[PDB]
Amino acid sequence: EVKLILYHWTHSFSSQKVRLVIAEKALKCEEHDVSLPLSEHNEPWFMRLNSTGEVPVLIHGENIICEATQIIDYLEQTFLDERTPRLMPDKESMYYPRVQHYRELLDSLPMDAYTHGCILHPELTVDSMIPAYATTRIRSQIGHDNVKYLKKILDELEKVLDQVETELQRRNEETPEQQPWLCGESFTLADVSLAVTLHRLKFLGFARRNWGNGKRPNLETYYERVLKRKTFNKVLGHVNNILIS
Amino acid sequence: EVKLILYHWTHSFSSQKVRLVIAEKALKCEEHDVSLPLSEHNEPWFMRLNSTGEVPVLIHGENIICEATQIIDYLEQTFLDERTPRLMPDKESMYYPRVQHYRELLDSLPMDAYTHGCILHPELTVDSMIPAYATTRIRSAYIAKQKRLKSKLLDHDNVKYLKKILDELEKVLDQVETELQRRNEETPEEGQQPWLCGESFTLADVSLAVTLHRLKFLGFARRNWGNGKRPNLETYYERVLKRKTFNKVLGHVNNILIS
Ligand SMILES: O=C(O)CCCCCCCCCCCCCCC(=O)O
Repeated sequence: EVKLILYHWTHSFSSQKVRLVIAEKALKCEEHDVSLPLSEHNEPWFMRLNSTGEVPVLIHGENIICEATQIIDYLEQTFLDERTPRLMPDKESMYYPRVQHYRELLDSLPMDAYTHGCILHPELTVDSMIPAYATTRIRSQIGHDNVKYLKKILDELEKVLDQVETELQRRNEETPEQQPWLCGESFTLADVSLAVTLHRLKFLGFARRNWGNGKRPNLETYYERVLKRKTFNKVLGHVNNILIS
Repeated sequence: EVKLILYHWTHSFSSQKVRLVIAEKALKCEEHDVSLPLSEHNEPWFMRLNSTGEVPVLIHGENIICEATQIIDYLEQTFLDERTPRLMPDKESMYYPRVQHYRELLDSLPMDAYTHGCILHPELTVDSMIPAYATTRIRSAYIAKQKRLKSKLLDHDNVKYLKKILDELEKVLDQVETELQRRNEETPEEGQQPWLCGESFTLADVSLAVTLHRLKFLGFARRNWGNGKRPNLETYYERVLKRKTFNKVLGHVNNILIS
């Protein structure tokens, strides 16, 4: 009788975290993807990745909530039925600080700057999933964006992923052969931030410099496991496929 | 073919500005009032004024826009058909500075704090349209001294705050009264009168009209106009009540008999 309504863009980074939370909490939601296959300039989704500074919006009865973080906090606070999974420990738990620390650390990453850098300076990527012609078109209609800045924030990204790799190492040492996620046994909001972040870095071609082939092996094992998680696959299994509008 | 969709609360101050803009631009819009006649605690709308910190949202094609100011800017920038009224002068107009100045001056008013203050400190109102029982519901030996004291201090601070912003509100309305005086002096007394900034109804008039109507609802009208005080403002308020768009959109929003 009281619908959950979400208006969103399928390929928006924000929308992906919201929809993965909806799936992990097993909620029924009427989801409206308002994006078009082709823009006014007949550009496809992969050339419009931060076209605007606009947010998804949730309508739930009387409540209208904008922005992924606020929507996700609303969802965690509202759906308290016993059979609805929680994605945060209680605020008085000693585990709350760890989950909130990693959620905030990952949500602070400038994903918009990585995407413009992938397109502007593809020489800094390996196996970018964005066609090369996107690069030559954005650089033409030009003729903040500097190589200096982008190399700086890619190194800052390395320091965040070092902290994550260390945390995942502590999980491995604690755990025999039911494997834990980033912060503990439960899949949490820090895991949706991490999983959706890694999948987008993969899309941008910033996966191989940060993990794989012996580098950050715990992170690589985490990424491979996330891809198989049924909720992640059901919600995000195609969001990296440029053949699908 | 491309619908305008608005989700909003009818009695929300923000929603009122957005819906008045939609009416003044003559746009077709699918409007969803998500407010309930009765809350879980069987309270009606006039006991839930700023219940939460939430905004209206406009969906238009691929665009999702939240908050009244951003929605209104989007509407002004997007609907450019020749027959669609403009509520802002062109950015190169000699009028643009004056409309933008009054729009931002009125949009800077802390309407939420006037609402909180009307309910918590009704002794500072005259002819509040909110029943007195809404006040008594919100207000509902050893360390009983401490909390008697702690509560007395926040009460002291909260009255001080409210008196401070009511004096700031007077200075805004003084500027508006002076502006409307210039309009009167410029215009022959017989015939059609301009609005706040000139002949056309603008975004500054939207902000002013909806602000005055809410001040009336809260009982902050009699200290600010009427009985010889700010007579240009009083004439403006009585005129905007008769404007067809304002009456069609907002004619009952102050009536607590209507759910
Ligand atoms: O003029 C009305 O009361 C609204 C009628 C609805 C149709 C739209 C007319 C737009 C009017 C633009 C500004 C004109 C000011 C009229 C002021 C007055 O006559 O008191």
